[PDB]
Amino acid sequence: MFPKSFMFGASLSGFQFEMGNPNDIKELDTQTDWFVWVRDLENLLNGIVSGDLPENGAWYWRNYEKIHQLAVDFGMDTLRIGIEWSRIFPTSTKEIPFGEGMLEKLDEIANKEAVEHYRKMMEDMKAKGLKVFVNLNHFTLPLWIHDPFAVRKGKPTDKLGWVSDDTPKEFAKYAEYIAWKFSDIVDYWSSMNEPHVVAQLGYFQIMAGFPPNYFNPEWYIKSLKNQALAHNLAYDAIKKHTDKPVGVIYSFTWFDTLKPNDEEIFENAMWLANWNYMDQVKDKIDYIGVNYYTRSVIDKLPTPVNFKDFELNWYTVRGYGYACPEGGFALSGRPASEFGWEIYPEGLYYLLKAIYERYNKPLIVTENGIADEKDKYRSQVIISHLYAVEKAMNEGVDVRGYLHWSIIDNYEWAKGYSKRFGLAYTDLEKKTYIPRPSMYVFREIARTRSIDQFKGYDPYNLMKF
Ligand SMILES: [Co+2]
Ligand SMILES: [Co+2]
Repeated sequence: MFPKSFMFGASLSGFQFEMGNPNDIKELDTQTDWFVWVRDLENLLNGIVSGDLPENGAWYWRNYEKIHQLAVDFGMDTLRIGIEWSRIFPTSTKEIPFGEGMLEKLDEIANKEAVEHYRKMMEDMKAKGLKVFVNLNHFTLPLWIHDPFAVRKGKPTDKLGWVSDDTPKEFAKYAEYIAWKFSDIVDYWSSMNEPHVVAQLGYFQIMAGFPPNYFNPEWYIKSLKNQALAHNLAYDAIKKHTDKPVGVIYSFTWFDTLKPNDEEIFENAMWLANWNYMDQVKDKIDYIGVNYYTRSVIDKLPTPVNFKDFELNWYTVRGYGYACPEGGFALSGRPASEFGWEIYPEGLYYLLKAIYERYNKPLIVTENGIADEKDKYRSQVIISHLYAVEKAMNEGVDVRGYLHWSIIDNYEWAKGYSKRFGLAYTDLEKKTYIPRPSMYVFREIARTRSIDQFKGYDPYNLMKF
């Protein structure tokens, strides 16, 4: 059995879930880079973004009580939710310095209606018996922090997002403000979510449709380092107001080489994708949030590319990992999701071992899930990834929970509503949430704290390791 303290739950963000009534001006958060990005004509006409709009979404801002009750009804004991910086501080905090009197000046400029709303939502979680896990940043940034169109077009701006040295400083102010206001109800803190994704998709792998979509390898590394500085500052600032655990939620990639005897490229890819950032924050983490979807298979680049800050001597092989046919199969034979992501739960076991060996911190799986609107695989995904967790734990790895991504279908960034990751189907016309069959399997595992009753049926051969 998993320990009674092991957390079963789900993860959500603010932007992908909160909005749902386009005509409520207090709910409509017009002031993020992402909000404007998804309606940009260049992006729309070129299919860089989907055409779907987040204000037509799942309506967590208004329907939180029903979503919290769904979570308890399906056996969850914890939800991780996002707070949008843009909602708390719609206007710049750049004129309010660190020091004596900072918190009171920030309270005078903060959007207290948003602060009170987040409070109500977390009070509801608490009333329902759910542990409150707050993550302070989840990709979106306030428009006074990031003007993605000025950046995209190379036009002068101070609003450079994570490239601006001002950003980590303002973020530290925001983190301290929130910890000061909510230290009495938050059980667990994360500074930010998948910072390597923000940096890599923003400034390096610019075919994913993320802001500012400006290829600059130096800005890739700079935004990554500025995010690590932001985390470190945030940890110190939150800890002024609480002794509760503070960590970061990171997207880890497992790499397999195409050919044997390529350990150099393995270590290079692991460092760039995982260890570069994590080594910068390692002195200021009480736990590591492991987000895991699939692996990448890599091979040696005939001609390495040298950048100012790093060498690239490998490339990503098509047909495995994140690079499979959407709704098809990997070259391995494994099914792939409707995002083209191979089912590879052994990657999570390998990473739990590697991460624990490197850092020796408690781990929580903070995201794992699949784009699967017909529920073809999601039960086996849950079971086989928990099999991975159990195997790691059996070998002495300290894992404290599993939060699925996600409890409901939501707005998947540049793909919009086209990728459906929910345990429950979201009817976006009625704003109602209908548990898929896999959500009953999740409830069974959470309630019994076991997968032993599932293990002997393995139709996709996912638990043979
Ligand atoms: Co309300
Ligand atoms: Co292979």
